[PDB]
Amino acid sequence: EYYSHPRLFWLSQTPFEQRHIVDGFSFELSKVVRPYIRERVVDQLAHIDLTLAQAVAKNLGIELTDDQLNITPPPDVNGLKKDP
Amino acid sequence: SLAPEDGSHRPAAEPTPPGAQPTAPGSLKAPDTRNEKLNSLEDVRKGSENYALTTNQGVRIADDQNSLRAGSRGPTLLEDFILREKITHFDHERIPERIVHARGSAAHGYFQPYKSLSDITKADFLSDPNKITPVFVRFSTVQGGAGSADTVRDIRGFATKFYTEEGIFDLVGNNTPIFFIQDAHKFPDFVHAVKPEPHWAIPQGQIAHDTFWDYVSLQPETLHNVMWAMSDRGIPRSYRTMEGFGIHTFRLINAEGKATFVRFHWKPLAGKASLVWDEAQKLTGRDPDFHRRELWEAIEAGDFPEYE
Amino acid sequence: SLAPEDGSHRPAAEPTPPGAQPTAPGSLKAPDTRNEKLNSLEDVRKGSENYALTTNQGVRIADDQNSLRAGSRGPTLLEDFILREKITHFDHERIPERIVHARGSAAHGYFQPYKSLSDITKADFLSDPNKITPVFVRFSTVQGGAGSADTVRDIRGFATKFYTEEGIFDLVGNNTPIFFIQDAHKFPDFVHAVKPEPHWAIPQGQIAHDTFWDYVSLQPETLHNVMWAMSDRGIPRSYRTMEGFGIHTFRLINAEGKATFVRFHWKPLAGKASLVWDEAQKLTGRDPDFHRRELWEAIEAGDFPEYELGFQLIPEEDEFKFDFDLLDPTKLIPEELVPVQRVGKMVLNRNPDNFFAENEQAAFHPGHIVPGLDFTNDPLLQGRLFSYTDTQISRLGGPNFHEIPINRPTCPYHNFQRDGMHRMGIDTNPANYEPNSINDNWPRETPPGPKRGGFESYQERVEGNKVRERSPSFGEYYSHPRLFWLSQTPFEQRHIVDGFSFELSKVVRPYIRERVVDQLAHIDLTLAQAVAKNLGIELTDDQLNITPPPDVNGLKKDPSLSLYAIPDGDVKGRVVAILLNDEVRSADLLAILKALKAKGVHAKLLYSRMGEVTADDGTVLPIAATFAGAPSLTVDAVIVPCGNIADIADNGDANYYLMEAYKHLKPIALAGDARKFKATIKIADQGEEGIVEADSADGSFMDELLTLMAAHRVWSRIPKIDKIPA
Amino acid sequence: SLAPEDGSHRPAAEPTPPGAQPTAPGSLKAPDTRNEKLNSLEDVRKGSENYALTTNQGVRIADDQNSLRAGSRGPTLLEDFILREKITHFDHERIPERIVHARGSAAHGYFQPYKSLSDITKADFLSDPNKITPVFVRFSTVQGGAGSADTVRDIRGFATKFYTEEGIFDLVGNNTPIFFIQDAHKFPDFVHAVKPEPHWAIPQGQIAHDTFWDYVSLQPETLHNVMWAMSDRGIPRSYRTMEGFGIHTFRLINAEGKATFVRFHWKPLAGKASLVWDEAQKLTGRDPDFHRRELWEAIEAGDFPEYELGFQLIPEEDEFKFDFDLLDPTKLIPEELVPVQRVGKMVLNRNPDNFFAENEQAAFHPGHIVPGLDFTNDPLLQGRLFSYTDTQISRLGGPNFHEIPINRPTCPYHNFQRDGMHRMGIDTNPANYEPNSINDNWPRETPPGPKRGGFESYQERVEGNKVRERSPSFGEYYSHPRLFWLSQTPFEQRHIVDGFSFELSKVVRPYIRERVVDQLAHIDLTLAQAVAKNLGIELTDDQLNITPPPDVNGLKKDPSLSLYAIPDGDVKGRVVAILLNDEVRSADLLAILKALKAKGVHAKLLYSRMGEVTADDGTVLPIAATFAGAPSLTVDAVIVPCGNIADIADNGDANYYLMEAYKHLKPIALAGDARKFKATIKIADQGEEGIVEADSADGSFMDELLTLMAAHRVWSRIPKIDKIPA
Amino acid sequence: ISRLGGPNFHEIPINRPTCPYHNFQRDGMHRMGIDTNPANYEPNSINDNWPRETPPGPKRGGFESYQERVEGNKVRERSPSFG
Ligand code: HDD
Ligand code: HDD
Repeated sequence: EYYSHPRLFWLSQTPFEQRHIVDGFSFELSKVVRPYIRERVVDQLAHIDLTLAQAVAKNLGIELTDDQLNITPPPDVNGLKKDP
Repeated sequence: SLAPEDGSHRPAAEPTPPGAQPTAPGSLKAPDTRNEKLNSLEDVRKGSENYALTTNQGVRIADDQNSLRAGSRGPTLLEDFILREKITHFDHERIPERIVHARGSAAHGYFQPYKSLSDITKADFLSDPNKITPVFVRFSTVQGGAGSADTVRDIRGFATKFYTEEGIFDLVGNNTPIFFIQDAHKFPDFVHAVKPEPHWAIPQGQIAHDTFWDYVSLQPETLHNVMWAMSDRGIPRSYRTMEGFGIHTFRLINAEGKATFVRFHWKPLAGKASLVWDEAQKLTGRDPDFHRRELWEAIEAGDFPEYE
Repeated sequence: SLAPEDGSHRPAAEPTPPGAQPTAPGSLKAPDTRNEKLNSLEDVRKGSENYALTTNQGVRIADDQNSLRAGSRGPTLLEDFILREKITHFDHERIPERIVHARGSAAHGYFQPYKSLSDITKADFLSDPNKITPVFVRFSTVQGGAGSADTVRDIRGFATKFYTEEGIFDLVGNNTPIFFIQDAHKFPDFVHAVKPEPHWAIPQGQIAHDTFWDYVSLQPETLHNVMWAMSDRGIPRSYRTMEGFGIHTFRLINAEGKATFVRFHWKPLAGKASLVWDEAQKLTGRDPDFHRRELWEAIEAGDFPEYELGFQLIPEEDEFKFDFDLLDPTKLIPEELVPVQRVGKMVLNRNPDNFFAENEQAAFHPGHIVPGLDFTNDPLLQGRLFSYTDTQISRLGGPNFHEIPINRPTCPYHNFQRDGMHRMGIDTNPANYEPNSINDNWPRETPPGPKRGGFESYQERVEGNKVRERSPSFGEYYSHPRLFWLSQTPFEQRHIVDGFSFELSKVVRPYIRERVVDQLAHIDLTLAQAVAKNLGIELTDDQLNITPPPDVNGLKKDPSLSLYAIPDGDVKGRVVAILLNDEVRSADLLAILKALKAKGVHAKLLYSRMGEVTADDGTVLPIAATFAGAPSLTVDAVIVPCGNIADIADNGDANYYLMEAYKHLKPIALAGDARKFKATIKIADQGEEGIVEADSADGSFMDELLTLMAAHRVWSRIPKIDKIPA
Repeated sequence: SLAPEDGSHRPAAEPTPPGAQPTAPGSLKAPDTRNEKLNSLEDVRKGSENYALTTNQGVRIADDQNSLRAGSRGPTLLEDFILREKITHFDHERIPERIVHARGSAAHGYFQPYKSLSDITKADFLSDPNKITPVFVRFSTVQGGAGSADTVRDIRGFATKFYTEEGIFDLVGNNTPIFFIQDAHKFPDFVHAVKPEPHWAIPQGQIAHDTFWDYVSLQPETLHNVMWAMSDRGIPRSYRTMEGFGIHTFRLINAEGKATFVRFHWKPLAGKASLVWDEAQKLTGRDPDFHRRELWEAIEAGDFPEYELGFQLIPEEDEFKFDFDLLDPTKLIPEELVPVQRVGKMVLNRNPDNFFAENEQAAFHPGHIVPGLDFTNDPLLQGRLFSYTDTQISRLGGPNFHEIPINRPTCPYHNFQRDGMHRMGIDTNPANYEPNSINDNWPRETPPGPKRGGFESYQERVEGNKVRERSPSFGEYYSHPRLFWLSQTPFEQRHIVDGFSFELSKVVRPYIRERVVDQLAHIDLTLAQAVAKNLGIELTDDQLNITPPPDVNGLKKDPSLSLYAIPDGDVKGRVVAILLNDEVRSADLLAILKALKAKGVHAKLLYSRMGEVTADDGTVLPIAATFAGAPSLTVDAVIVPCGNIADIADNGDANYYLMEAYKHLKPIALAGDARKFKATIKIADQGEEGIVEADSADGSFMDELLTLMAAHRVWSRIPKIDKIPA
Repeated sequence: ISRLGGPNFHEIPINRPTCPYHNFQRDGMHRMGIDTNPANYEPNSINDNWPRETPPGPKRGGFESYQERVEGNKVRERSPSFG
């Protein structure tokens, strides 16, 4: 199981810490020369959190599919939806 | 005599703020800072003042400015053993750097418990709050070589050697609470993916390249630590202002033989703090030794790194 | 299958401009490029497509995702040999880096002489203009580790391995014509002084620290190379745009036995070009791999690094004809006194396949000479000859380092030497000694002769006592630093002042700064006061009155010492940033690129995000990088076409892009409404030299921009840069 | 300084008997003997004839007799790079020797199975009777260094590297079917006890010392292999005339996934034969290289060493059916309980070219298995799997030891491992990790299956707690030593008694000797008494009442444990001394040599000086060695033809030659007047079994001698040798 | 350098001098001595140039080679006097 901890981490960050995460992914993936790799990473982010995946995608000039827009979020961690 | 008359070549042996004095070897800066491990190193410390310059065999050198030659414009002679020993030693100075965490900065210190933990572990170093355990701690990045920059976006290592009365315990942690991968058999694959790519050995100290993201995209188990590295966690302000973690579940074992599962943490008493990306990247150019410098200088100033 | 269906994971096996494809191992990028050395490496090259994954023993691996454990949540078992072999190899990947020049970037190529040099040397590789000699070349910095940054202020190394028919010749040089010290015995002292200081191992890739300047202040022989290092020579734009020198006087030996003194040169056919300090320092942060990248990408693009080998030749009878000693490696031979004679051309046209195996493991050593060359008594060269064989015993694991594929001669090699760690060759000779009868004394000694002869040293007369003494002829320290200084343009002089000033500010112990200022007062008073002033130091009356050193054999200057005095610019292979907006005027872009293409200048199309933008006429424009992602530091010029300028006009990054580029003296070109960006760099309404501007990008907008690029940087802009917060 | 005009410096490239020609590198001696591994080494074999002597960089050397000096009586100059390369290489020739089995002798050869074993194993190398697998085999002692003697009392190693189509398999065995200890954790304790003692590094090549016997007395698990070591198995006649054993139980895995337990055996087709102790000990002085020499010469002669591979196979369901644990390496599986099934033949038919390159640098490791084989939990094997990969990192200088030519697979190998010291392979794969998309994931994992599949471990059930505990089933130490004892012939028993008595007499601390005799009293009271008597020890009543251990699964003996109880004589490749006189009766020599040649038995012609003697008919006889120069220790039998016996009759060395041969139980044949020598060895006129005599050396005379040689030694003479002063 | 694993073989106990030894040499495999000198080069001012060179003299002086006269050409040649 690969997405619920990334998600718990994401949701525990402040809104500026989330912006910096989006920025880090966007900058990083801009430096990836093979565009399919950037897309496959965006696919992964859509399994973690749609808002994150969309904000990174916008910066890369990628458009989420319907499918990607419909991936169910992973479950909470033992009933936690954040830990400060 | 080459030193300045006024003695301004020598830093004072008292705590001083960053930039107030030239930095110095620790036993010269802080000679009365002691612990059992620093004292035990006294057998191998070598001084220099007032001693004659010698070969490694103890022979006093008269002229350390010239090779032996036939005529003062002549060829160098094979019998110049002084030159060949000095150049042999130089020629062999380097040893292989660490495979990972080759870039790192280290200091001596001590650990003391807040109370006896004997109800949950028989580890002698945790048995009594009056038990003082010398430590040596090395903080590090992961990917770059030993000559790489400090303020990269990367995971940091946080390794502590506890010189206990019942053996060395090394607690070899990082600054995030998980790792990228599940099973050791994949570590050379992950590490090769993050390291400089094999055709042209670029990039140094950077995860921003195709092979890293190729591996991530194919191995979703990475995504959790990749989140941490993409956050400002990946660019600490200082080794003094980041957390540490053992990452693995280990066991404590008490005198009864009862096992408790444990995960280890270090909590920075200076608080948590990170750079922003533009500042960190630019800082690898303006001062690639920023973290190493600031650790050394905090200690010199008496801003001792403290962790719980 | 993990590769995408459209094959976009695989770079095109053909010349492509930087950024156009991912980079690749050289035998995959350019399979059709060949030479004798590359062909002889074929027996060790290993592929991968269509092969099973195995152990190193050749056993196929079924599951390379997991360790062997007792239960799927159980302990790992010691019998897991596949895990332990893979982790063992990983655990022992590293070898010691080079003691000095640990940071370097290398390519394959070839060399050819323009004509036979048999009247002056019997060296076979110089005997026939049709004889092509493969080479392997490694360029390097000196101080930093293998993982240090490229665009530091430092000396550069320029080392060439010539795989000749009569042996390996290694020409192991630097990019300045002298070195810092006179006698090898002082190398560990000098190198420890420049290296990170021993208590805390700071600073990396930097000469701006106390112990370096302490050494220099106490050892004035150093000042000549220090002048070079403080000039913009210390910060080359590219390995392709710097000079190379052997530094030492060597000898050529012809078939008659006549010795001619020689110093070796490489002339960059792409010309001489350096960064400016702020640019270079910031670039170590934005792309610490910039030179390695630039070299690899030029080769992938077909912008092959080219250099002309040249010789300064002095007859034996002229040994004493100069004001300096020819054996003193802190002295240069001015080209005005002994011209460089052109010898041949070297072209670097293939990257390695594996950086570790070919680059990291290459071993160059100036004692690797061939019949037709010989040494002199230069006492720095003399000690080098010991070091380079010695250091290889630990760095490369033992005495068989010449069996590592990259180091192997392509010519025959046979002898009575045996064993040693990781011995490859399996000798069948019944004998391992000579003289022997049991193999009829083979392999046999070979007398010297005009071609294909044994090596014999030139029988130079030696006379004197066994002494540790410096020649008194070497004890002059200031006249060559003076000639260098006076040979520099006023802007190059300003950059020298600024180099010493910035470096000495980083020296914590003020007396060291004062002592270096006093040394500078012995070289040139103007230089010395301008540095003093920047340091808040006032020269004494005594310092004010030091007589300057004498000129060198009547020379008041030599313009061959300047990077820029005599223009020799070449735009081929340089790169332009093109700042896009959301509706670019397509006729601007078409004209820009057509003109860039005709001169072999590259482009990168930058915007505020990745993806694409669409032009006024509907053309889709692919974006290479963001403004922040590919900074102006990495390009030679910036061009901004018209269109929807309002899109980017209050973009902080796009504005800062033009400011950084302006500060660093780069040509900037602005078309139509992009002219609005004049306000950000404070250009007057009527403009200024070095900013190209027009209603559109013609004919003649691009000729003016390309003319600025041929001149590299806009030196006349310098007094204007202090105004701008960038 | 050259070869004799006659060509007599060069061995004929034809099979020749020992001594007929100087020995030579295998590729020169037998150039038409080939196999896939020998051929694959051609990229690294280096010739010599007609080539110029060079530096390692390929520069021709003119004068290899002198250093470069300032005047011909002057100091050596540092610029002499030829001297320093040659001396640097020499200075770094040595590598660390193997921790154990440092002394060893190796050859190339081939293996093939008699029939497909696909019903019991999917290992490719056992799948087809006409698919030949190259091998390299190294035989060795255990304790002594690489320059110790061959014919010591010790265990021998028998390691075979099989270069299969599906990977290297190394069967790393010894010449006895058990080892001294149970768990790998004790290997350093045991090895340190057997090796030279740490204060003074004595004794070399010998277990006859206090620390060894201290360990043995305190660890009765050792007694079994100690019994084999004290028997004449400890002193083989040749590596050709000993058994090999893998020792551990391993697994065979077939295509259906069925596991059969298996113990590996090698059967010597030349038969089992050992020295006697006095002979073995004196031979370590007379020729410390006797086994290395005899192997090399047998291969040069065409007497190729042949061994039959055999398996003991035990179904999984029968794991617990014996009275010993199958996973206990101190226990053997008697052949009376589990027969050896014949599997295939290995022939060694070519010597190496260079001992260091091919023998010293070979790396064998029992974890190098292939699909169709697997491990068991034998706790000695389990720790071996860690040790052999680990030790090679220092011994061979790093993790690229499989690229050293002798160690290379001849099948494909490809993976993502990179770098390491002296890396030869240049990988072109864009990817150095998997999973990867950039190279479409090549090289790829391969599912397990019937042939050509990936390796998957047999899914053995593991159930237990993490413990450092010896299995209680391993805690029995006497019953196998006893089975071994009772299975020896009376003379083999005497020689065991003599081996213990001699050994313990060298233990300085008498209590250790006492404690060892107490152990023996738990094995067999007759053994213990016979050893005690030689030590002047008297067994207590309690010792006299120790109950003998149980029979092994009802066995009171197993004759397959004795070297000699069942005749398996083979005289081909054995060697006879022929003692010449100055007027040999040529008719005798003719008949001797004809009959020896018919059975492939070699001869050495011996005299009181070197050169030639001339026989009665004019035949010029060249002399191979003097009586003293090639002692009776080095031959299997002695023949003295008639002639001028007066010439040698009172020669001390000729007489002593027969005394030493007689003492060591070798057959002796005396023709004509040679019968006068019967007096030196006290033989009655009626003659004695073991002494062949007649008026001339005819058909019948040689048949009798040949029959005696087929029985190896004359055991019946033992009572008669205590008399003679030799 | 290979036999004993690097340039610090003088630090293996049996090989150690019993008199003082100080210099500017540093690092190498298996390095035992922990130098506290601020300087690892000479000439230095930062440690007042210690440890210092020592002129030759009658006792406790620096090593200086005897100034033998050398005269000849650079040759790889055996002296006829050895023949
Ligand atoms: C006595 C010691 C010594 C001295 C006086 C010098 N060097 Fe050096 N240099 C070395 C000892 C050394 C070395 C230790 O042997 C290196 C490091 C590792 C190696 O293989 O060679 C080396 C590396 C090295 C390299 C990198 C070779 C490569 O790419 O692997 C270059 C270009 C030079 N040197 C050039 C010079 C020049 C042009 C000098 C002065 C004219 C000079 N060095 C003085
Ligand atoms: C864990 C320690 C350990 C243990 C318990 C053993 N060995 Fe071993 N053996 C080694 C550790 C080792 C080694 C240290 O790894 C050697 C020496 C250098 C090398 O390459 O391997 C070695 C060498 C070695 C050689 C020489 C191969 C050659 O010629 O290079 C043979 C034949 C054996 N062993 C056989 C055995 C047998 C039949 C054992 C038990 C039944 C055994 N060893 C137990």
